[PDB]
Amino acid sequence: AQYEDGKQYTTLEKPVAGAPQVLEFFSFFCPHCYQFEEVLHISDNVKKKLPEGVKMTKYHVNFMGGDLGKDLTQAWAVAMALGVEDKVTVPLFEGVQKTQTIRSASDIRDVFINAGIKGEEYDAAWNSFVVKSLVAQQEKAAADVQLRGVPAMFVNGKYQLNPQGMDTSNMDVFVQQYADTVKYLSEK
Repeated sequence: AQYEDGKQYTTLEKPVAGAPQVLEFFSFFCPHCYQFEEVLHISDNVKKKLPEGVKMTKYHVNFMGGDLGKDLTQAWAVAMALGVEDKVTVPLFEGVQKTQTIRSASDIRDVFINAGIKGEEYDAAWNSFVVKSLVAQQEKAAADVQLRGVPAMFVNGKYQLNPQGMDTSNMDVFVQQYADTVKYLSEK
């Protein structure tokens, strides 16, 4: 076939009941994640190719960057709670990987402040139980698929994208293949 299990995707041998429809994992420490998000715009080209009625979910992971890595999972929970993902994703990637100006939780906080979130509102969210359960959700989703590498994407808790099985000579063509594959998998 044109799409083959084991070729553009793999099937989870033990399926995750109740998983989000399209589930992407990343780390702000992750070089390919920077590429995926800042250069290739994978997340954006996929939602643009999802059928109607299928929502997209993106979670941060702990297993890179030690203590700062965990802080970033909590900050991403704050990003989700406040609905400001599209305001902090770029300065967080660039702060960690480009300028390397993010070294502490306070430096992460500065990014939100500069993005216009009030300090009092950030701090309230950071310490909130709604954010704690959002952190838990991120951890549980990663645990459900025994996640060990990023970037990663899962469709319906059953299939895992396999981008190594794709031509990267043209960046545009790779992104649309990736997106078209997610669409295919979501209609499975």
